Amino acid sequence: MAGDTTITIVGNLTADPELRFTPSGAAVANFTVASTPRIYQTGEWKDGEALFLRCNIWREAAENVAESLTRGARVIVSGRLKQRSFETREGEKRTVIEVEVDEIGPSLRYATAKVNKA
Amino acid sequence: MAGDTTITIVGNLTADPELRFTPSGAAVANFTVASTPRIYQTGEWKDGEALFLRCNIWREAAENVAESLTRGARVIVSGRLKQRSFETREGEKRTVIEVEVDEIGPSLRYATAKVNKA
Amino acid sequence: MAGDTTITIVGNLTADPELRFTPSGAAVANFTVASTPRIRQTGEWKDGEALFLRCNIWREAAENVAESLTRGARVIVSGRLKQRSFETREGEKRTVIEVEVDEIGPSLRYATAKVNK
Amino acid sequence: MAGDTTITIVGNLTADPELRFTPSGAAVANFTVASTPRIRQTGEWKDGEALFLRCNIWREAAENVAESLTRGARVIVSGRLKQRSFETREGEKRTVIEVEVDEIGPSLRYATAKVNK
Repeated sequence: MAGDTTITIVGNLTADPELRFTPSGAAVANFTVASTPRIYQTGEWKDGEALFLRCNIWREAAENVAESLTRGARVIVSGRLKQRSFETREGEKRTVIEVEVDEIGPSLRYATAKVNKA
Repeated sequence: MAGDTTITIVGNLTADPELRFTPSGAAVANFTVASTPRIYQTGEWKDGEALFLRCNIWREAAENVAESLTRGARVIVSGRLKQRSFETREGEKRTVIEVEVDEIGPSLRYATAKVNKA
Repeated sequence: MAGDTTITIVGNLTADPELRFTPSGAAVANFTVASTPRIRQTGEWKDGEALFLRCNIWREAAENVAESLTRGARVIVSGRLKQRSFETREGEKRTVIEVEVDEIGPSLRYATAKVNK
Repeated sequence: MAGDTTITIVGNLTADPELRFTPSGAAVANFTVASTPRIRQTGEWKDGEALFLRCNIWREAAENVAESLTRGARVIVSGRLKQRSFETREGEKRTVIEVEVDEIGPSLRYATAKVNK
């Protein structure tokens, strides 16, 4: 089976993708996708509950992300959910759900892109 | 558009679905779905990083859940992700991602069910 | 990073599942799910165009399915999409898109069910 | 709770997008995405059966798409599935499953792109 739990999110980047490198020399980009849904007999529609999702994406992919996308860029993200743990100074278990990004791209819904393949 | 961020999860219930009722008299069931993925040239496959996901489901749906599913039942869940906030005694912002369940069912992958419609 | 195109579908079975057996022993169920969305000032939300999808499930699940489910039953399905290239009486090719079902269950949205392992 | 059956698809465009215009003013792009999975002791993982899906996108996105993308380009797509009932030269009906695209972008898995709003 390999029931990796998959998700697709659409939204905007809270800020420029943070790019870092591990002990092992490997690349990583961190960024948070903020999704805003919408809901309808209210006259017009309305906005909705904003959802911030932290995103991790590794290696060559990550450099591409870093040098293509800015604060506020609207993107579309396919990936897997991961549960990270860590502790407070006082030893409290904290957990966050994060996204392991498999594919990501800018969204031509409201814009145009120039594709540089390889 | 109405970009509500959707997800499908498969896994087991950590324990019997907790059923409660609001001020307003409304029903709610709480339960946590634990997903276990798998990953392959290791000889055989292997298990993987377990993912606990807390789940909320409201109203008539909720009673149905409550009186159909037990600790450990393997289920399949379609729904939307929500970001809840709350604070520690000391005023720390804590956030959890939870699931608003739209459809759920037992999984005939390993079992049989008796359907009682209405 | 593999890439079978996954899908989740919710709807009603059109008919009692069709459970066959290969000479080579193994079990096979087939069926079809009608996803009827309830997605213009007239009320709140009224049916609109159903979608029908041939599903293929195999092995022990298939038995379990056939045994449990029933024309009309409401189900949730997680599968992958597959093209299978058909061949008509007249000829041509006539390719069609179908669903390798990974998991399936009856929806407790409008129903109870008792379970059996 | 609506219920258009949503899908996400990743693959390569088979051809330069086809951008038309309705007499009634409006824009329409059409194209087709080849989802090629890379999902038996021989290595690690080798191509295997592609899946091809006719996509329909509309309005301003369509312009934006046509303008930005290119035969061969790798894309991510979020859409809903629709049956549209066809009609062949010989007759019959010949129904086919397609994709109302909601969002689409080029994948930065193997590429850079500069963006323009």
